[PDB]
Amino acid sequence: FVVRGDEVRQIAPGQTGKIADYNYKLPDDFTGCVIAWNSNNLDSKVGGNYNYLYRLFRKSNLKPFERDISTEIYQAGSTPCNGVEGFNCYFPLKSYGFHPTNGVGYQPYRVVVLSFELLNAPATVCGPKKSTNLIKNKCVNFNFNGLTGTGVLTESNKKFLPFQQFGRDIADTTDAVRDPQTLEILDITPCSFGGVS
Amino acid sequence: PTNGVGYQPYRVVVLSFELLNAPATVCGPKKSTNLIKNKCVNFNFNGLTGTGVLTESNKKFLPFQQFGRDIADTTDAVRDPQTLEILDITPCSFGGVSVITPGTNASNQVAVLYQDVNCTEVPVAIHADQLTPTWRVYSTGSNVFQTRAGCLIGAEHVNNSYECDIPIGAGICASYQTSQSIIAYTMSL
Amino acid sequence: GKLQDVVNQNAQALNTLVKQLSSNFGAISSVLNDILSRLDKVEAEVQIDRLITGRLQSLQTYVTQQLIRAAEIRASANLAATKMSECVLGQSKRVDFCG
Amino acid sequence: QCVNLTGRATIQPSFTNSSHRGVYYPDTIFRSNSLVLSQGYFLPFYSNISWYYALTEKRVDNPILDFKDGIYFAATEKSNIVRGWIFGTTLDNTSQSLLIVNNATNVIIKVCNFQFCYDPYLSGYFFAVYSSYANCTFEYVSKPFMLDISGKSGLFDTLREFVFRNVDGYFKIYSKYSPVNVNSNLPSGFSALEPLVELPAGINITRFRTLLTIHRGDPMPNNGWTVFSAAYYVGYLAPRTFMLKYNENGTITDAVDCSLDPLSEAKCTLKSFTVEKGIYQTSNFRVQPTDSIVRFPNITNLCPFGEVFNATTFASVYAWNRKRISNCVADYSVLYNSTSFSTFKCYGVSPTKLNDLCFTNVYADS
Ligand SMILES: *[C@@H]1O[C@H](CO)[C@@H](O[C@@H]2O[C@H](CO)[C@@H](O)[C@H](O)[C@H]2NC(C)=O)[C@H](O)[C@H]1NC(C)=O
Ligand SMILES: *[C@@H]1O[C@H](CO)[C@@H](O)[C@H](O)[C@H]1NC(C)=O
Ligand SMILES: *[C@@H]1O[C@H](CO)[C@@H](O)[C@H](O)[C@H]1NC(C)=O
Ligand SMILES: *[C@@H]1O[C@H](CO)[C@@H](O)[C@H](O)[C@H]1NC(C)=O
Ligand SMILES: *[C@@H]1O[C@H](CO)[C@@H](O)[C@H](O)[C@H]1NC(C)=O
Ligand SMILES: *[C@@H]1O[C@H](CO)[C@@H](O)[C@H](O)[C@H]1NC(C)=O
Ligand SMILES: *[C@@H]1O[C@H](CO)[C@@H](O)[C@H](O)[C@H]1NC(C)=O
Ligand SMILES: *[C@@H]1O[C@H](CO)[C@@H](O)[C@H](O)[C@H]1NC(C)=O
Ligand SMILES: *[C@@H]1O[C@H](CO)[C@@H](O)[C@H](O)[C@H]1NC(C)=O
Ligand SMILES: *[C@@H]1O[C@H](CO)[C@@H](O)[C@H](O)[C@H]1NC(C)=O
Ligand SMILES: *[C@@H]1O[C@H](CO)[C@@H](O)[C@H](O)[C@H]1NC(C)=O
Ligand SMILES: *[C@@H]1O[C@H](CO)[C@@H](O)[C@H](O)[C@H]1NC(C)=O
Ligand SMILES: *[C@@H]1O[C@H](CO)[C@@H](O)[C@H](O)[C@H]1NC(C)=O
Repeated sequence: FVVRGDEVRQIAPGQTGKIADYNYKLPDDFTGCVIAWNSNNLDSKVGGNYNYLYRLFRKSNLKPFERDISTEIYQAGSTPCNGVEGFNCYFPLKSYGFHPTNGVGYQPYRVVVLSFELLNAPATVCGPKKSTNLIKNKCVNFNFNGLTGTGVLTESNKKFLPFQQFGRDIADTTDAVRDPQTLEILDITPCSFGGVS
Repeated sequence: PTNGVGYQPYRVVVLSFELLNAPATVCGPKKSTNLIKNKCVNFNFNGLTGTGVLTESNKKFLPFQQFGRDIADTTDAVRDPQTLEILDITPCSFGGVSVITPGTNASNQVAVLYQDVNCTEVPVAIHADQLTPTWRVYSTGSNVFQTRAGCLIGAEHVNNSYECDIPIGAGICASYQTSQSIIAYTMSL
Repeated sequence: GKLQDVVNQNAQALNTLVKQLSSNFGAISSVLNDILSRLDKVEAEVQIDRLITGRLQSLQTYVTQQLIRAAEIRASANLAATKMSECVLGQSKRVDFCG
Repeated sequence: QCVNLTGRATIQPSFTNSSHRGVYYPDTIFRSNSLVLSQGYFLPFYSNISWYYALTEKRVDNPILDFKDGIYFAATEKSNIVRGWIFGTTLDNTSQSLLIVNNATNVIIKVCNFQFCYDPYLSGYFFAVYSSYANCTFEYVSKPFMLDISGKSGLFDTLREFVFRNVDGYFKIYSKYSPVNVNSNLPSGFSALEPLVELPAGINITRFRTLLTIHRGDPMPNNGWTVFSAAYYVGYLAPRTFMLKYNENGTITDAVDCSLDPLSEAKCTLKSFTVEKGIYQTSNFRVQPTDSIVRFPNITNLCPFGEVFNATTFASVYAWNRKRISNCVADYSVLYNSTSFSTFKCYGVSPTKLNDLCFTNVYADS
């Protein structure tokens, strides 16, 4: 979306304001990233770019990740005023006043919010790291789908479900992992052998 | 007017709160509701959110007072900001309940011992109105037996005396006998 | 007194366990209601964690002291049972065991 | 087009219980071989399910029902009469709603601005649910379902269980299918509803309505509203604390309500499904709060934010002003019209918890 500069700080969990109350609220347990950059001379032209709208009035605060696309007339006084503009009842949406000579607090900014999940599902998007060659029966640091662990890898057969990548144990440690390239169910054994005297 | 934003003028307002044990002077825009007593509710008096049951009492607060603590630093009582009435907060939970059962592969029947209570005020000590009916059958009934360790609901009391399997306390024991039911009795020495 | 302090060792532990509820443990306040009414979910969690850790440590300390005292009381009760068996139920030739 | 039906018998909901049904997955963690105590919006055991049916008498049951914290929708039928769901808050073109309707091959899910007519119904041949959709974003079509209007005789043979939730801008649908043979009643037993789909509907859902099919057909010139044997069951989720058992496949084989009877709650603190002979002390699980009480002092004076903010001249920083703010109401929403705050930092209190707090001695440096 596009906000002004002064509201860029409002895109954060637990924040309050106009964007974070009536337009776009982040959940309190957000796991993602917020990116925002100045977009003057792209989202603002001479004479005013009155194409971006923000909701100014609402009856209640927005729940997280909820969109309010409605445009009914907000009643701010006593009379219902039969759904027309005028006194004590206003249009809810208001247009931004972006100008090329505006201040930085009034310049248009572009905001992209990325939301991640990191589940026990097949990997859909990866980092730019290049894969290496798998070696077994040796104490190695392994990085399977972003699971940075340490141990020895042994071929086994634990019969994972088709939509699975790793399998835990009763101590919530990575008991086994699925190879992301050969679809082969490996087995992680701890490198150390405490039990020696 | 043409200076850079790092040297443009800014206006700063710094607000200071105290949040004392004093009458509230400024409040949020949250509107009030209607008070309900003798029920497990979440309350919010003068921006002090809590959970419990509310009872009318008289703890004789000072005129410039809003809540009264106890020795555990919990809100023992609060003052109603609108009716100027001194309410009383009691915890919703009733830790002090015991479940007396035979083995799981013997019967799905239990007896409930409520500790240091008097059996007429059990439904106002358990808040049986807000429970499921499967609880509400265990608060009152014809199987109520008053012991010296509170009283026991769900096990019939016999005048006989045996050696006992499940010790309940204060000389009262319970067993699972013969159709099949849980019985409670004075233990035979 | 040999009995009395035992009671005075058991009522004093529960009283201290109650009085340890009014401890900040490094948090902003010792009241869950104040933290939950002044702070949101992401920011009150770090205070509630401090309170939980402090009260759990307090409970563990109380249980450990109770286990120590239960071991001492069990030793005394074993001695009392030996006294009952060897002196009430009979006659003991052990010197200074009974009187 | 839409036709308001006449002759229809009045909506008479019967009642039954949720005997050990409606257990779903509260989160996506994939736990295996573990007993887990999980608090969440669950359907309580033996809860009061309200029950509706389509029997031709000559009554269809498509009423409008409250969507509170998610619902449990169990449908038993013969010829797939339930064919859709309406979700939303006003069910008009003034607000955004959600449609889940499946024809003979696939489903159609559209989060849009449908103007739903009064008494909507699906027209089954051998539609009339909305009149116009516009100004909307989401559209989903890729999910299969079995639909066939055939074999309209005999006792029911399919039971489809669904759990609908709307949390964090996500519409979670959990589903299960089970073949049963009953007589117009919900079968008893255990149900574990696997996660089916997660819509980013991101909409306000407070009130829903189911969809039934009609068979006007060719052989009824009198507009025959011949419906078939089908019956659905709605129950309301409540915040409970279940005890779930996960096997090696990550499936909930068994669950305990922990708020049902003393046996379950004593079964819930010992962290086992089988309690032994004896007396057990018990942690509290039985009673949960329902209402919320807010009580503030009777003061209605709006606070002068038009003089603390938006003044002609402020004081210089070396001679900063002190102003006592008193007998106010502290709403910052009146400042959104004119001033956008560059920095808004708060120490000791949270910015989102300001509207639920009452102060005593607010001072205003400027
Ligand atoms: C979502 O839709 C409901 C539809 O009723 C909106 O209205 C409020 O609903 C609650 C439900 O308990 C009532 O208590 C209020 O009185 C309703 N009216 C208001 C707040 O003006 C509700 O505002 C919508 N939005 C949210 C965020 O819930
Ligand atoms: C990816 O590359 C590996 C070897 O680098 C190859 O074995 C595999 O078939 C390729 N494709 C997939 C889908 O893994
Ligand atoms: C405030 O309102 C309550 C009821 O809403 C009323 O009883 C009271 O007299 C009012 N005035 C006060 C508390 O000064
Ligand atoms: C409490 O129990 C006693 C029995 O010791 C009884 O006499 C008294 O009436 C009870 N109190 C009631 C019923 O309020
Ligand atoms: C058991 O004893 C009580 C004590 O008074 C008596 O009232 C009751 O009748 C007795 N029940 C019998 C003998 O069945
Ligand atoms: C049902 O639909 C008809 C369509 O002509 C309309 O006239 C009628 O008012 C509707 N019923 C109600 C109760 O609005
Ligand atoms: C629940 O429903 C079943 C059948 O629907 C009935 O037999 C039973 O009495 C009901 N009530 C319970 C289990 O409390
Ligand atoms: C379910 O709710 C209805 C609502 O009137 C009530 O009549 C019925 O008794 C309830 N069922 C049970 C088992 O309490
Ligand atoms: C009917 O199903 C087809 C796919 O088989 C789909 O393309 C079409 O949109 C559906 N139409 C309606 C009215 O549901
Ligand atoms: C819907 O979209 C159209 C497309 O231009 C726009 O003109 C209209 O204002 C929007 N809103 C409504 C309520 O029609
Ligand atoms: C786990 O799932 C597989 C395939 O779905 C099945 O063969 C196996 O029997 C399941 N395990 C158990 C314990 O049911
Ligand atoms: C500030 O107040 C004046 C009246 O004193 C008003 O005309 C103006 O619109 C307000 N807002 C500003 C200057 O942003
Ligand atoms: C909002 O600000 C605009 C700015 O010109 C003003 O015209 C309008 O009256 C304001 N609305 C209010 C104060 O409700």
